[PDB]
Amino acid sequence: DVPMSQPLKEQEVREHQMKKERFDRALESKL
Amino acid sequence: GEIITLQAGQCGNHVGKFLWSQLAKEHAIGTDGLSQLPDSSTERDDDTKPFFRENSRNKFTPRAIMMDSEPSVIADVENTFRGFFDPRNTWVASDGASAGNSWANGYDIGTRNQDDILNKIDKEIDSTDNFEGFQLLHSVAGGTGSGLGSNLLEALCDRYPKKILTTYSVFPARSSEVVVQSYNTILALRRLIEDSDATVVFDNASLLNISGKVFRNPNIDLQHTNQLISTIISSVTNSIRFPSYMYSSMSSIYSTLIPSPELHFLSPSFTPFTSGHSSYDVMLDLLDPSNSLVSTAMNNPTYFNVYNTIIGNVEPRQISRAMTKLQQRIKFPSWSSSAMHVNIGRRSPYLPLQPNENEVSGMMLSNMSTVVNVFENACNTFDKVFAKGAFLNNYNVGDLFQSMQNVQDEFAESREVVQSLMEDYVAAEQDSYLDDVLVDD
Amino acid sequence: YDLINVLKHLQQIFLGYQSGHNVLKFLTKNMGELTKHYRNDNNANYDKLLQNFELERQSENPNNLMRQLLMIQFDTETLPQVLSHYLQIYPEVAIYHLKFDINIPYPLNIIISRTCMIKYQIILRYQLVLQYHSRLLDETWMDLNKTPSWKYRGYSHTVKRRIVRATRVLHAKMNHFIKTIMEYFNQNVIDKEVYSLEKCYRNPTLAVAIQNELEGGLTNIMTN
Ligand SMILES: Nc1nc2c(ncn2[C@@H]2O[C@H](COP(=O)(O)OP(=O)(O)O)[C@@H](O)[C@H]2O)c(=O)[nH]1
Repeated sequence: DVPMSQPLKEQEVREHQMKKERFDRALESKL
Repeated sequence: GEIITLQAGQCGNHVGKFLWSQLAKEHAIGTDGLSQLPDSSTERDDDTKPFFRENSRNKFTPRAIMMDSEPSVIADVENTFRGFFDPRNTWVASDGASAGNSWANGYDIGTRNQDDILNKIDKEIDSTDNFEGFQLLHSVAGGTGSGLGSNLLEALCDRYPKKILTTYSVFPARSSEVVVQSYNTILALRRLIEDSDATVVFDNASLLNISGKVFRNPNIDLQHTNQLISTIISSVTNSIRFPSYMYSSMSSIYSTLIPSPELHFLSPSFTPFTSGHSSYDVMLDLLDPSNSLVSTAMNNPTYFNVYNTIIGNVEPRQISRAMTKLQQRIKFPSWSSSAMHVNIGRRSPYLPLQPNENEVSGMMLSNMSTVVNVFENACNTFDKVFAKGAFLNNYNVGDLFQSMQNVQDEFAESREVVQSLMEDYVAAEQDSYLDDVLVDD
Repeated sequence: YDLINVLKHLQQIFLGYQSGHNVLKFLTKNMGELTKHYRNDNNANYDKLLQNFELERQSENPNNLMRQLLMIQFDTETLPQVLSHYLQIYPEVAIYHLKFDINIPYPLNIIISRTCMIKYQIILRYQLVLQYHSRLLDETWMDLNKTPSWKYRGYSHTVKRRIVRATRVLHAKMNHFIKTIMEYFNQNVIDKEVYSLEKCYRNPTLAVAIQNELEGGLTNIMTN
């Protein structure tokens, strides 16, 4: 197989959602 | 934060009535002092307080004083509108007169009756909530400008040393009378330069060039263009009147507009409208000198400071793209690393964006090097005639009356002060002017 | 209920929506004691500021219930200290601990959750502190250009350069940077969220969607 990365937008979107959730969860865990 | 406007002669009062009318319309507050808004609501999204006093009966008058040496001009405004002015706060000259369109004339009225003009000003300040800096409009060379406007700045500096003095300067003589008015301009500038904190210049050419393109009567020059200029001078308070957050006061704006106060005069740029579109283009459209208020041949000037407020159907993505010409087109402030500042929105709700409108309008102002073209006109004119003996010896009133020695010295020293302003516009654009400031430190 | 007016008031309170004169009004007088709290103990006279605020609440609009319900509390932990619990925010490796909150009635509390209030509280504290410092710099500019000692003449070029021009050059750079940040935060962050919420009131069909956007915007602001 070709040693290639999956698509970039999806990688960034996942990072954005994880970052948003990381933030939200910093608060959800107590609130 | 209350503002009181001081209106000098025909300049101040005609533009004033056109402005108060434009504001009467923008706030639906009424040209007769009666709110034009329905009584269906007790809540508002604007702030008329700083410019208009609300009475116990919900009636309104502007926070302004009309200047005393020209009672026929005061009457023009007070009688035409009347219900939207408060004459009881208006000072009228103690002798009912104006001894010529000159510095000596109004200066002498002012120095002789400084206490009386101040008593009217001071008493109105006591009736308001936290007075914010003084707003003055005048013809720099005229009897009410070079004369009384100059005296007001001196009077205000001593009576109100803790307040900001901001003025509006309009273009000097437009005709051969410049061989006289240029002397008045220079004495006036000495006082404007030494006493004001900030100001701006409005060139006749733009009033007329705009007139030629906007009115269907292209023969209009200073009258009627006063309404065009009053829509230009609206951008100054919109962020206060239709409050925003970013730049909501005088002290919060002047530190951004002119960090180095000696170069106190801004160069406005504005797209006129009746009373095109995109944030991208309205911003870019104002970089074009034809929309400037001090138009000249310097299509490649340097800048010390650029600021712009866009009001309307604003699109921040377009603003971001417009920024490309900040980077490509503004000769950099190699001496200070300044950058352009902006503010947005707050269209009057009573003059809303219309259906299918994506238009915006706004004001760009800048502290530009190449603005000498609206000052040198006097500096390099009155002096060649002055050197042959002053041509204003028929205005020997007050200080010019006391001695011919004062006449020649006031004119010469004022020219040197003005020359410093010209020297500062030029010195300021040199990198060497400020590089040594931090290197030798 | 007129939820639109209520949320507009909430935005007026915490996002500074069309509140430039209110933030400056808040700073007026209060800056005098605000500078002392990080230069004092937890026994500091917080009550003086609280009274100034109470007095402002007395001089208030009868319909703006959201302001009537607004209160100030003090923490001992300043923004960077309280914010140390956020995974994306790094701690120092402390100036203001002033915080605002609101007591919300159940018809609204179900919308205005504690999570959103916390996000509103922390966002406003950021906005207030930045405005505070921006204002000190602006008043400093006016002091510079008013005070006779700053308008000296005939001493030397060495001092005109090293004291006056040097002050103005540094001041202007400080001003350009702090103001540009504020402009960004409002123009490209807060305005978008207020705008988005207005879009969501265009004959909305779902209560939840509105609730999700309220939270959405608060996160979009916090993760900037
Ligand atoms: N832009 C503008 N300039 C004016 C107006 N009236 C007079 N001027 C200019 O002001 C200067 C003369 O001042 P003026 O106000 O007429 O004399 P004053 O009454 O003694 O102050 C000249 O430069 C005129 O071109 C006006 O309504 N608009």
